[PDB]
Amino acid sequence: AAVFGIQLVPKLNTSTTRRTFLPLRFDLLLDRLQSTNLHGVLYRALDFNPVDRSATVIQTYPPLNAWSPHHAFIENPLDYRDWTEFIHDRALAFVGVLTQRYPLTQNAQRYTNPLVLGAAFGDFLNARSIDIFLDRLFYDPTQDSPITAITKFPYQWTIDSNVTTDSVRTSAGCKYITLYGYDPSRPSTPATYGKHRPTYATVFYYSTLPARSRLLANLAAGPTVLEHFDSPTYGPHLLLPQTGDVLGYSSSLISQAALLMVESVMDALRDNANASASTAVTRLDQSYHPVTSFDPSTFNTLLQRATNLALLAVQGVQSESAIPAIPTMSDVRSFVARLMAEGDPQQWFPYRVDQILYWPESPFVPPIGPFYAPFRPVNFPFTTGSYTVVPDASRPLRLLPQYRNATITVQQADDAYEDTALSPLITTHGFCVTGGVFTSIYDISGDPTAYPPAQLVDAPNDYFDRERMARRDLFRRLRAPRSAIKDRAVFDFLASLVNPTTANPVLDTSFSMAYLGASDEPVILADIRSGSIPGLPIPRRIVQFGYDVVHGSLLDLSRAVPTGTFGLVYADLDQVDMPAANRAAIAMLGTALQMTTAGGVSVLKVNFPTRAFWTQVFNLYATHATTLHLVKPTIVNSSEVFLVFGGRQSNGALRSTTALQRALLSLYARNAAIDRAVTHIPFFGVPDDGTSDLGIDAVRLFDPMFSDAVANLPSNALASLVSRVVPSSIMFTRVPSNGPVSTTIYGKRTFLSNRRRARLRDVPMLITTTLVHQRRFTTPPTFTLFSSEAVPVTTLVAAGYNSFISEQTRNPNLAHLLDLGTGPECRILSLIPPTLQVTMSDSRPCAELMASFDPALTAYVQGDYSTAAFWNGIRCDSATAIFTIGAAAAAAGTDLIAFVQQLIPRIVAAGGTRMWLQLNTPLYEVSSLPDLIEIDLRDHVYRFNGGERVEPYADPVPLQQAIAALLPAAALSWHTLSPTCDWLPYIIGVGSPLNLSDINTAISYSRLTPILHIDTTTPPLRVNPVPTPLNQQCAIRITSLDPAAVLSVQHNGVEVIGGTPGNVISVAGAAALQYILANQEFLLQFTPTLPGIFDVFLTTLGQPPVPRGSFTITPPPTTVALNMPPPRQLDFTDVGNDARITCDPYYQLAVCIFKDGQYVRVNPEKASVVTNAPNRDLHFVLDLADNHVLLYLCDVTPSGLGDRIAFPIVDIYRIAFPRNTPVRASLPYTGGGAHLTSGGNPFMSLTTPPAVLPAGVALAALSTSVATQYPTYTLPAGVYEYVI
Amino acid sequence: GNVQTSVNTYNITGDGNSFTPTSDMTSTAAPAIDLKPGVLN
Ligand SMILES: *C(=O)CCCCCCCCCCCCC
Repeated sequence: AAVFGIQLVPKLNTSTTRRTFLPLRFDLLLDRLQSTNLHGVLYRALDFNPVDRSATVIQTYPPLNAWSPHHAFIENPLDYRDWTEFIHDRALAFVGVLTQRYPLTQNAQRYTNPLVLGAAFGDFLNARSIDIFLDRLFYDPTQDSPITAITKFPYQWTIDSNVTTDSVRTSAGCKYITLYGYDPSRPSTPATYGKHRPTYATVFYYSTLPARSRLLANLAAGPTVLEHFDSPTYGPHLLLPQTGDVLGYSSSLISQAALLMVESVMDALRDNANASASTAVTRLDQSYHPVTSFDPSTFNTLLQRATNLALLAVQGVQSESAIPAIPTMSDVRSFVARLMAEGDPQQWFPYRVDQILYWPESPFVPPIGPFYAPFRPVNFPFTTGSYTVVPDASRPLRLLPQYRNATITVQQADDAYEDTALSPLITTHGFCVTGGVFTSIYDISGDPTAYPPAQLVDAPNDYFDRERMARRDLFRRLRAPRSAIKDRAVFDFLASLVNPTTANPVLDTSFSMAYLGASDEPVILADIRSGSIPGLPIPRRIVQFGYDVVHGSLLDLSRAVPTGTFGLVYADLDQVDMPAANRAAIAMLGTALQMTTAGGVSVLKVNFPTRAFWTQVFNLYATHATTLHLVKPTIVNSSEVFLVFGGRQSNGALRSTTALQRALLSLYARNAAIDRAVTHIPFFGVPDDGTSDLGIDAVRLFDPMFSDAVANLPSNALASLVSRVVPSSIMFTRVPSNGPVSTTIYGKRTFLSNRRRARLRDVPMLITTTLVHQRRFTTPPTFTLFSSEAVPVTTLVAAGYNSFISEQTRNPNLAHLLDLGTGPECRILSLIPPTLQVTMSDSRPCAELMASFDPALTAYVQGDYSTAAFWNGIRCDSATAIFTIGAAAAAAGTDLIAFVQQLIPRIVAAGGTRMWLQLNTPLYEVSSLPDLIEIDLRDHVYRFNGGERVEPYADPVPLQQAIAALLPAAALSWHTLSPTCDWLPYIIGVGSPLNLSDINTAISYSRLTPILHIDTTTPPLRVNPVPTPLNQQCAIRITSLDPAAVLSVQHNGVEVIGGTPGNVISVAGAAALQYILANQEFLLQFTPTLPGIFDVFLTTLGQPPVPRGSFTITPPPTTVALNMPPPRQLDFTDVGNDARITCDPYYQLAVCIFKDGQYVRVNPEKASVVTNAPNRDLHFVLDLADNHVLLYLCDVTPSGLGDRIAFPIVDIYRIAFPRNTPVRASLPYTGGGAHLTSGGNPFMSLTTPPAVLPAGVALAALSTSVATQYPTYTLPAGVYEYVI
Repeated sequence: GNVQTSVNTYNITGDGNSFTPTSDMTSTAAPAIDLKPGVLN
């Protein structure tokens, strides 16, 4: 429950016993006073500053707390320096006065009288004669402590200790004295409570109860009279606060009378907080109590409100907000603020003037006398128990949402949100992309097919537009920062076009390089000269150019240049309003392809490869160079591609090939994907509205009373909010203002929630227990569209199906769909049109209150589908087993093929037309991922994260025929995460970072686990080769009754073959399509040049395109044979012997060594893949280092090289070095040292150059060393022993 | 039958409870609530 602004945790907890009041003996009082250091023993600096012996306030204990200074001490306060000195003096000098009147030795075993001792000591400090107090400085425990003060003498004159027959009127102590330099201004200084003052109270001690009536009666005019009912300190006192009110705690001056209440009530609360059973406290409660001039009815004055809350604080109730051990003004004020805030004055325990009603069923055990009545309210909501304190959360903690039973009505659960939501919420964007590049090479000179340069995919219209550009730009900045990547990317590739041989060198060691464009000098320059980029030799000299070179002359590549040629003329200038821009580019390339040495390598960078420029380029420079590859390094969303020219020889023939059409086409196909994706993101610096798709919407509540079983606003707003952001995050925080305690509860409202929330018919409640439990302050909210780290390669794949199932389920005729093994909480409800009737099922119970969704539209079945029983009475025309099918085979400990062998037939019986199952079979390759998936071959099984989970798999072919035998008439097809990254509005759409380099990983993780899409509703394909080999003509036959259809097979999310029988444009190879009337099926005579998964599409003139199955041209047989040369005819001389390597032309091989986890391209002079049109050869130069370090021919792809084929050359690794010939001793690698030892004798050292080389040793002509940045000494003849 | 305490005004294992049918009060609730068209309105 909650009393006014304060919230009280359910559990009641109070100390269960009271320590018998013990009066200090006379000796102990003598030691306490005469101790080395009084600090701690008598007084205690509340906030003593380490740096300097300074203390703003000092809270004091017993023989000192009684004392109340005279005016001269208040005005001109002392510093913590002379203060310790003042007391360390007076405390001692006082012991004298008192001990000389009572020799300790004889009377130490006599209890001093708490009261008199106080006044007797306080009066001593003020320097008042202390004669009278001594007379009775002791008293026998039997006679009351306050009675001895009266019995000994009824002396009604000594100021500050008027003893009458029944009462002793003395000025309250000063539990706080303030040393000069104190100010209630700072929020940090400890809450003094006005007691730093001398006369803020007037403790009236009384002898008997009738003695007390006579007191109250007489002081009934005074503002109010607080009195401690629970075991008063030295005997029943009767505190009377002076009329004045303290400054600081509330903007509205709080009366000294009411402040004392807060300060105490704030104890009974903080004390209940940690009071335990095992401990025995003085008082079962510390709360004060008003006995006079107090208005019992109203609840305005801070006092009335506080009082009202103390009658409750005596039950053991504890404040949810932890009350500090040493209340500080900032804190006290944050409590006195919470108290003032409009609320409901607790009503369980009515107020009395002489009795505190305490719950019988409560921890609190009444003292004795007549002050505690065991009143029992009709229905107290609190039960007992305590709470262990938990430290403040360092960051906003996310809260999984678990639902309750009652659900709010959309209408009410809306404004509820809109009454406390942070609408125009300012939010940071952060960075959505942080990864490297997603480079993609394309050989234009490679493809042997001519493709009319007039009809390429010309720049898409929309491209240049306020809306599109705005986004293309926005995405750009949303990338945590670029040439360092791009530039390096192009060189990672350029390193493959390097030919070391004399026959026809290309980028041969020490080649000169021209460079245009710099900001200081390009960061890549340092690396080229360092030979840092593996595979590429160190150029002799680099000549910079451009518009801001700062190290070379400034040239304008548009017009002519006055410089000489270069082996490599890497051009990176920008083109930017389209025709003259084309001229700009066509011109630039013209001069860049001019500055290159004859037989060089020009590397221009076009900004808009328009089919307008692709005619001018293939026309003007149709000769200039030999080869040509497009190297689009996608760092951000732009269409600027890089073109590299082979041999800058005058009589070349760079014809536009189908490669270009495909390359160019893939590029755009992705900008539509990347753009459509970015649409879901708000423009920087714009206040958050409801418009933005990815907008972060929160709900800040103030001291919200989340209650179970009640639709109170605070708990009502919680509903909507979580409903508006389910699949997301939902992070709740609690920052403590010196006023109330705000608690925002944001979440990244995406389009994945709008889809889900729409399907909701009602907004369910959330078990507020977890929230009610917190009670600790976390850090302030953040509101940031994106998280900070790039999602796991696994998610890039998962969010690759949530886009796929989304597009499949979006189909109308689909009707009723079920999900075999949806998550514990239906995650598929977001990926389905709010109208389709789906029925998710899972062994575990559904996480979302299935009741809130319309029964007709959403159904939920428990138990597994692996068991035959479950399938009774569940009929859906389409099933989807994504993310489960793999776990079921493992759970049911069964074979993968055998499993689906029993599931598919059940879906057929279940009445299913369509099927989608995230099966995990290696259709592309049996190759695995190092950290993501291990493919144990002894037993068909996977190891996602090697161990984390193990699930059996099937093979592309066996599983393919097994399912075709199950559903013979059904058409099968494999959909897999397409390189176009069109699924993006699911990663960048939900607000998650990523690595443009991982897209490659996931498109490779998607290949390890495709989604076999079956369709009983159509005839399946017919591939004549079956395990279709790349580069072989195959027969494919789509059986469609109407010849008037358009065949359009598309692979990778890009169409490649389209056209009615007569004409068929094919970029995948020679495709001759012709509808045969007889069989009524278009027989496609197709021969592919690219392996993959082609999804055949046969679309009728009218109506949407319809899929008719999917065949898969499998990559060629990866293997490597080398015509290794014989020991003789093979030399260790400079001219490197070369064994012709036999490998499919398809795979590009590159020599390298396996250093660490990756492959590092060996330097071209040591080894290389010199390729003649007739054959690819392995050129190598024998070095003594060859026996220790071995080389590997590796599959060079845009990805890390050498994954498909990484075979190690074990021959060049064993070639035994003779005694009759010179041999080259190089260095093993960039980080390794060596030394030669002929015949077991330290002959020489490669690591350290011998000041003077040994007889017959010199540097080689080349730098054959694998590292390319090391010398390579040639020895005479002998028996050297390389020792790395 | 473990003690509860306040959730509900009566403990089951509470002090002096008493099962004891009386032909007089046939236990219960409300099953025959009328809702038919004409009768509900
Ligand atoms: C504790 O739960 C021990 C079991 C005693 C009661 C369990 C239920 C059987 C008696 C029913 C009492 C309420 C109405 C039948």
